[PDB]
Amino acid sequence: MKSVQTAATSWGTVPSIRVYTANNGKITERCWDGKGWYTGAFNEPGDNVSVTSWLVGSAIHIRVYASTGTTTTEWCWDGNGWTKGAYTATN
Ligand SMILES: OC[C@@]1(O)OC[C@@H](O)[C@@H](O)[C@@H]1O
Ligand SMILES: OC[C@@]1(O)OC[C@@H](O)[C@@H](O)[C@@H]1O
Repeated sequence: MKSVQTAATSWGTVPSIRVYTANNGKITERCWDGKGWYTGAFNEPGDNVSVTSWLVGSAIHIRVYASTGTTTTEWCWDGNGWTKGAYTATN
């Protein structure tokens, strides 16, 4: 709880960058697409965050893993807004 905790992903050649910050129990998103940093649409509960992303042709897919206690919730971006993913784990 001494400092915020971040996770970062990027794609393409511009590039696009997404940086997720866990702070005081919530995870927010800052975005770069070549022109300046702006606040993204992702905001969900969590004390810890990790991220991965992959391209399928021209489509970006992002997975954000948000954890509180022993429960990790996966959030998915597949072109049409964030949706909850199927990830589970018994921690
Ligand atoms: O505005 C850019 C945006 O749509 O890019 C994809 C995701 O990173 C979203 O949370 C974000 O708002
Ligand atoms: O399209 C969503 C989904 O199927 O993508 C692959 C994995 O991230 C799954 O947990 C997730 O539900």
